[PDB]
Amino acid sequence: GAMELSMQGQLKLGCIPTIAPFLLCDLVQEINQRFPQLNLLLREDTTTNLLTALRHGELDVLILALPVEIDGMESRVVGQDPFKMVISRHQAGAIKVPIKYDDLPDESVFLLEKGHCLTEHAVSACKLTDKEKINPFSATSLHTLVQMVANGLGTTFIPQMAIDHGLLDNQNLVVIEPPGQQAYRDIGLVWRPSSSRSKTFNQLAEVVSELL
Amino acid sequence: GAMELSMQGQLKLGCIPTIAPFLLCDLVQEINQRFPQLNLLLREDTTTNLLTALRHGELDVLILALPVEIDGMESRVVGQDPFKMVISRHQAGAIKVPIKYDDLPDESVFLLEKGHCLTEHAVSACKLTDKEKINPFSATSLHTLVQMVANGLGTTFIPQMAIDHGLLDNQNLVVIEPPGQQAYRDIGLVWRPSSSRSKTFNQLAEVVSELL
Repeated sequence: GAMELSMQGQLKLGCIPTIAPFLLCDLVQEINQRFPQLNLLLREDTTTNLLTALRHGELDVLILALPVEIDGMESRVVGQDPFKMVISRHQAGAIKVPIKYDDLPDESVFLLEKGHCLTEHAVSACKLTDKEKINPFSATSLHTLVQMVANGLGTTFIPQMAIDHGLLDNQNLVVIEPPGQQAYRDIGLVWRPSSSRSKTFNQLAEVVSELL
Repeated sequence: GAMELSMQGQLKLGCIPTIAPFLLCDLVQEINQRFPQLNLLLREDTTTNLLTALRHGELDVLILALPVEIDGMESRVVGQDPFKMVISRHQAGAIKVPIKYDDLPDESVFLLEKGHCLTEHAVSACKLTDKEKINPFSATSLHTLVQMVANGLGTTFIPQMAIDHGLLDNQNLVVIEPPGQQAYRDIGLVWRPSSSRSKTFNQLAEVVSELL
């Protein structure tokens, strides 16, 4: 017979669509090795829906792009994800580098529809202020946005973690620096102040920081 | 001075989340070469929302997984997309091959939540009838579903076009045949009977058929 005898157990983690396909692959491989008893149940949803789930205790922690509206939550920025622009190789000549927005054709910049935070982050970080350059047809996923660019229709902003995870492979695209600073978005973990699992979230924040 | 002088112009195409990231990359590369004056504006959305947009004339044509409810629309099946199962390399020993569902642990099969048609197609084509094998935590995107499998939590069904497009790369997964037939989903194009662009859609159907 036999005697009866923070990074263990189950965690419910939410993440936005322009982060989840990319960073979470790396996170799972790391925690498999470093925290083998941590089971990560995963939710992908919009920033607004993730925040509602977090408030309602349906998720333990979020990985978000910041800044977004998170009043009352606790957050920790863990790294920076640069922005690039992309154009098709076949349109590379019709668009001059360095990019100057005023020299682009009207309606040549495609963007995700409002409610994708990639759009608010990229437009502000990359200082696109001339709305006449934005195509009126809004994209509804990062993959189909990039495919329209690959079809030669214009240009857009993409996060570095997508490039590093092969999103552009076999689509004959060229990667270009956007105007302004070296522009980027913050990545952060977000959780409830009343949670009893802050020790877990801070350990997870350290792991995520090393992936950026 | 100078005298004034079907696959040309603009097309609005909708596609479901478990097809769009994969097949549409191939489609754009092909049409760039073969139909260089065809501009493809792209929409990614749920089957139900795509059908509403199609009915309302907000999209010209859909690429769907079939069968789904498309009363009153015109459709053309263009190919078959096999299903596979996946498990993590680290759980490969705890799950025996050939897979028999009755030998899997209870709650070991993760599935996308209802409203993702991948679930209805895979469960029926791969003949999973024991609901006790399904984990109660529903996935909300194919990427995060696969990441939970990569974390060692269980198994799931994935479409071949995702495997062929690198979805499993660097996640240390093993690909296994599901039970039943060589199980698969149909892929098809769907449009309005009253459309004036049937010649375009049938040419597009031929191109898509060659990609499957």
